[PDB]
This record gives sequence, C-alpha cells and structure tokens, in this order.
Amino acid sequence: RGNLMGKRVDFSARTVISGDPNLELDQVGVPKSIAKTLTYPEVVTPYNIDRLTQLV
Amino acid sequence: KAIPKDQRATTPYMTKYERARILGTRALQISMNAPVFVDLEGETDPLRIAMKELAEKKIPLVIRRYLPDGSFEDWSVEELIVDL
Amino acid sequence: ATLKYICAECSSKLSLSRTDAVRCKDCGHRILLKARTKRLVQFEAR
Amino acid sequence: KVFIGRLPIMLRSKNCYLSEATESDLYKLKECP
Amino acid sequence: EEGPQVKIREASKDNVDFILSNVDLAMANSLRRVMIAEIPTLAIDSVEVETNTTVLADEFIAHRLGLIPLQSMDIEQLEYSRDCFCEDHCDKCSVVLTLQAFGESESTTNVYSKDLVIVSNLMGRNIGHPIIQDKEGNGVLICKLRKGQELKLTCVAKKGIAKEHAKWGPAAAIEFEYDPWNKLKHTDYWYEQDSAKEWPQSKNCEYEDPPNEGDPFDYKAQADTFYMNVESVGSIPVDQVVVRGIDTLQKKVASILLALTQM
Amino acid sequence: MIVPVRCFSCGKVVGDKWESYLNLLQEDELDEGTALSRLGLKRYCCRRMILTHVDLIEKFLRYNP
Amino acid sequence: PSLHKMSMMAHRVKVIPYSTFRLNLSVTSPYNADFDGDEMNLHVPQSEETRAELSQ
Amino acid sequence: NQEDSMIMNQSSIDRGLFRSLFFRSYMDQEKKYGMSITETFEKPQRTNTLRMKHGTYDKLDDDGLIAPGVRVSGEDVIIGKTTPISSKRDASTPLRSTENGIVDQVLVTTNQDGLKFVKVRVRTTKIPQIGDKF
DNA sequence: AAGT
RNA sequence: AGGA
DNA sequence: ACTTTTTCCGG
Ligand SMILES: [Mg+2]
Ligand SMILES: [Zn+2]
Ligand SMILES: [Zn+2]
Ligand SMILES: [Zn+2]
Repeated sequence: RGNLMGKRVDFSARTVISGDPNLELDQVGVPKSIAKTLTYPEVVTPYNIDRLTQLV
Repeated sequence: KAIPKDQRATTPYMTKYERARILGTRALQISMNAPVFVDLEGETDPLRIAMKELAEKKIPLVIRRYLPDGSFEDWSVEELIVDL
Repeated sequence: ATLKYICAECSSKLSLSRTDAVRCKDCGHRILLKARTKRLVQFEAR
Repeated sequence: KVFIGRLPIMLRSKNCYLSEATESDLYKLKECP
Repeated sequence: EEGPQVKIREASKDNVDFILSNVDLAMANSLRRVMIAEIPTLAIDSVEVETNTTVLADEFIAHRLGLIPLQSMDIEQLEYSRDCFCEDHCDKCSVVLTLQAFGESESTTNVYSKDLVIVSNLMGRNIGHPIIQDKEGNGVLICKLRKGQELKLTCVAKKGIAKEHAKWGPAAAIEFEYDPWNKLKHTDYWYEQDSAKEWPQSKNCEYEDPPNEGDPFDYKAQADTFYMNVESVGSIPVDQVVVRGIDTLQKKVASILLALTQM
Repeated sequence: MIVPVRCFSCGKVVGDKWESYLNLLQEDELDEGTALSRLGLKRYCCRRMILTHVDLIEKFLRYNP
Repeated sequence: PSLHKMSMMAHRVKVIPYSTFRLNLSVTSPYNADFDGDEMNLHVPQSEETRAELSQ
Repeated sequence: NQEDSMIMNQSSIDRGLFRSLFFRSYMDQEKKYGMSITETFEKPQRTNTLRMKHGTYDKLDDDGLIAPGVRVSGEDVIIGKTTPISSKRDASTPLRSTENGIVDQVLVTTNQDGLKFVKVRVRTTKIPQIGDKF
C-alpha cells in the first residue's frame, strides 16, 4: 500500500493556494522559486538547439 | 488470433485515448529526432508537429485494438475517423 | 580590547580559552554568553 | 538520615523558590512575574 | 484666472484644507495618488549597527529608524543613490546620521530622534534634520535603556519614494470628497426607513446647494469641485506636498511625451 | 512593546505623542478620549494606535543584563 | 483527498512572483479548496508522451 | 479576497503591521566516550576525516561557534564539532537548510557531567507576505 | 463498529 | 504534537 | 471462540 500502490515521487512540489481572478481557467500560478527547482528534460533537436543553449 | 480487415467490427472512429497516445508517441519520436512527414510550416513543438502530421493523416502508426479474448483488430491512423 | 565571553548575570567580560574552565570569577555561574562580532552587521531600514 | 532519590518539583509549589518571591525578586531571578 | 481653480479654506504647518474646482475627477484622484506615493523624501535606509545592549533587536530598531521623518526640503538637490557614480554613497546622494546612547542615569534613559547627529556634509542644503514637531523638542522615541545598555549605530539616509517603501511617505491621510448631496447618483444609500435621516450630512453640504426634490435628475451633470485636505508628516511642508505633487505628475506626463518623441 | 512610530493605516507620526499621552492622563487627570484628541489624533486609526498600545518595553527593562 | 477524477487536473504553468500556487476561482469547486491555508500538489511530466496524456 | 482569502494594505505592513520576531535555539554538547574519548567544539578542516558539511565553516570562530552578530543563511555551520576514531569525524550542526537569519545569543555552559554545553539562538523577522494565515 |  |  | 479497517498532508 505504502511503497507500491502509493509512492513518494520526484518532480513534485507543494505550497499554500491562493485565488487569482486574472488567471485563465486552465492555468496555475507557479512561484519562480518552484519553477526554478522543477525541471523538464528536453532533447536537443534542430528546432530547440538555439533556445536550449541560451537557457544552458 | 488477428481479425481480417473485411471482418473488423470496432469503431470506424478513433478513441480519445488512441488520439492522445498517437500524439504522445509521435511527439516523443519527433522529439527523439525522428523523420517528420509534413512541411513544418514554422513549427518547433514536437506535439504541434505531431498534431499537424495527424491533421493530414500522415502518421505511419497502426493501432492494434485488443479484444477481451486476445483477438485483435488492426486499424491505421489513416483509416480512423477523427471527429472527437 | 578582546572580551571572548561575557557572564550571563553580572555581565563581567571573561575572555577564556578552551581549557580555562567554564565558570565566572567572584560568582560561580557557568552560564556565560558570547559578546557580538566585531565584523559589524548592517540592516536596511525596511 | 538516608538519601532516597530526587523528586521533580512543580514551579510555584510550596517546595519551589518562586512561591516565596516578589515581582522585583522574580525579575532578578530572570523569571517572568 | 485660468483653468482649474483652488480656494484654500484652512492652512497650518501640518494641514491644507482647500477646494479644487473646474477639474476632472480623474485629475483630482491622480493628484491624490501622487501625493501619497510619488513625491521623494529622505529617510534612513541603511543601519550599520556597532553595539546594541537594548531590550529591542537590531532590526526592530532598524525598521523604526526608517520611519523617523527627516528634513526633505531641498531634497531636489540630492541625487538618487542609483544615479550617483560612487560605489555606495557620498555627500551628493546621501545624509549620514550617527546615534550614540547610554544609560548613565539610574532611571530609564530615553533615546529620541533629537539624539541623531549629521556626520555627512550637507553642501549647505536643507536635508537630513530629524523632524521635531514635539512640544518638549524631543521628537520620536526610538528606545529606552536601563544602565550599561549602550546603543551605537550609523545610518545612511537616501532619496526614494513611497512606492518603494511607505517610509518615504510625504503625506499622512489625504481627505477627498465630492457631491455631499448625492446629486450625481454616484452612490445608493443603504437604509432601514430613511436614507436622508440615517446617513449623516457632510460639512461640505454648506459649500454646495441642496438638491430641491421638485427638480428632475440632472443626468447631464458631471463631477467637478473636490473638497480636499492634505496632511504633512513633517518632511516636506504641507504646501509643497501639494505643489510637488502637481509638479511630479506633470513630470510623469512629460516623460511620456518625451519618450513618445524618441520613437 | 515600545510606541509605534507612525500609525499603520495613514502614517501620522505617532512615536512622539506617547509620554505626552501618559502625562495628559496621570498629571492632567483627563480621560483617554480627551487626551487622544488634545494630541490631535482625530482619525480612529491614529486613535487606536495609542489607545490600544501595550508598552511592554517597561517590563523588559526590569530584567538585569 | 482526491475522491474525484476532477481532484487531479492538468493546467498551463504561469510563472509568477510570491510563494503561493495561484488558481482561477471557478476551478475552486472540483478540487474543493478554500484559500484558508489550504495547500496543493504539483507533479511535472518528464516525457513528450506523458505530457500529451495530461494535455489531451 | 474571494473564498477565505484577504486583501492586506502593503503601506501598513511596512509601517510595522503584523511583523513578528522568530527565534530558533540550536543546541549541542561534547560527548565523553568511556576512556575520556571526548568530542571537540572547534572549527575543523580536511585533517584525515573529510566527512564534513558543505556549508561555509568560515562563520565559525576558533571555539567552533558563531559570534552573536553574524548573519547566517544556507546550511552555514552554526556549531563546529568533531569526534576522533581508533581524524578531524565531523559532528557540526548546520542551520536548518530551509531557514536564514542573524545569530542572537550564543550560550556556553557546563553539563551536569562537566561536558561543554552549547545553545545557539537565531533570530529573524517575518513580514506579512502572500500565503500568510490570519 | 462489524463479521470469520 | 498540529493544519485542510 | 475470534479478528481487522477507519480522508489527506514538525520531531
Ligand atoms: Mg479551506
Ligand atoms: Zn558572573
Ligand atoms: Zn553617491
Ligand atoms: Zn492613522
């Protein structure tokens, strides 16, 4: 139950929630500190290469 | 055992799950530097590319729809209707 | 100059070393504090 | 006559120093009145 | 005389009561905003603490010091530290105040805004003098010490506006009112039995004409005439909280006009 | 715990007005209502600042070092 | 808790200042969240595939 | 202020509204190991062990303690301690990774045993921010 | 609070 | 020991 | 005669 059906995971973040009437229905406000910690692995491709190096 | 094309009985339409797994699969391949089957008219996101590939039914994938007994119906993303 | 540790109640400066006994001179009380850094701290007025 | 262990004393009790202490005494004892 | 008219009702060291006529509400409000948060003042913004033996913590006192109002008269001839070329501060961009206090007295020793001394060169301009409005000439009470309690620290006051910190607030409360007899129908009075009875009349009712019910609603009517009152904290003098505000706003509009010309 | 300089709501310098308030009460024998108003604190935000102040500092001073 | 398929929904990230996860007010009900100190979780997909699952 | 949220006057927060102090007392002691094999409150470096924290040991003085003025932050070492073996293993107490602030009071005392007893207070102010409950 |  |  | 569940998250 605790290690297989359920699991503690990576690429997960949690904080206090607050309402924003200027956000869209489908968007979630992510604080910089959390965006700066959470990381997506993008593959270097001819489409991204240029942007990707700038972020690197 | 494999059901022949002339004897297929599943939807002529594509499931929500089929479409979501095709776009995921093509996006993963397009992103893994796979050959793209359409003019990327300024396109740079592998999902948007995959969506465009599907739009022109130019995705070389085949859905193997399995039945509870094990028997299955092979349907092409070309033949599957995308009303959704 | 130099006041390593100040006593906690009488506030008399001690300046003792490691192996010079943790106790005050006149009164017992092993309490003893640390006397603020000479490397001075600055704060914004907000 | 003979020593038989140590009893934890409750603050402000008959056996505690603070019971027999004035505002000035307490402040001196670094204890909140 | 010209465009928008002013008629000052009451004046003092701390308060200007006036009436702004032949003006747009948007103009009188943009003016209200500016006086609250866009006029530059000068206040302590860096407190290098040397010795603190007080009952209060270093930063508690720090925050307090910034709230002490400093003379910001000839503030216009002090550069914003950012714009100055020195690493950190100089006489061109900052006023340096020192504060030393000690409980010599067997009684409680009080630490006042008067106990601040300017160590920097003032270049002969009116700035950095702690505002003492106090009757006994003491000014703000920063602290209190017993005996061996010493307070040693150095402070650097800089330009800044209230938009950056409320310490650079040149004005306290700004009283703003219009149409004391709701003749504009800009409000819907909540009541139990009578709107007119239950709601107290404004003092400004005297300076405007009562509605006189036997007349239709003047929809054509616009809001002009704004019964205002500006309060100075001490830094800049009342009149200047107004004048400086008027100017500050003009300068903002001019910057737009100017930045427009760059394109 | 020591008189707040400037009222939280509007900003009127209030750190000076303390001892004077404590005097208009003790020495001048006035009530709190008239004392605040002598000190020229008219808006309730300013009034509450002094009225509701608990000058804890004085108890902390009773401790030795 | 998560007794709903709607207690876990996919959103567009919007990087913003201040430490709270901001969220549109209409999405309040499905999650059952109030802003009285309620906290929330955020999981980040790592594949271009697990992403499609969320978005689609 | 919708759904149990609330709008706070920023102008007020600055004037001192809802600001609070916060203290945290980190504590440690020198442990004696039978044959008088004690631990030591000192500022360690390399010296065979190399099992030390990543935080700047540099805020420490020779007694293995910060002074009561120093602004601490990451996992900066608050108490430097070492234990030898049959040599300087690290036994250093760093500031809670999550935390940051200014050292307030450092107390050097004696344990009932006669061991070096240390308590370190770290102060911080907390200004009313956006997710803050009231 | 139920149920082998 | 405590939050929703 | 005899057993097992009960919402989700600093020391
Ligand atoms: Mg709630
Ligand atoms: Zn002593
Ligand atoms: Zn300069
Ligand atoms: Zn006020």
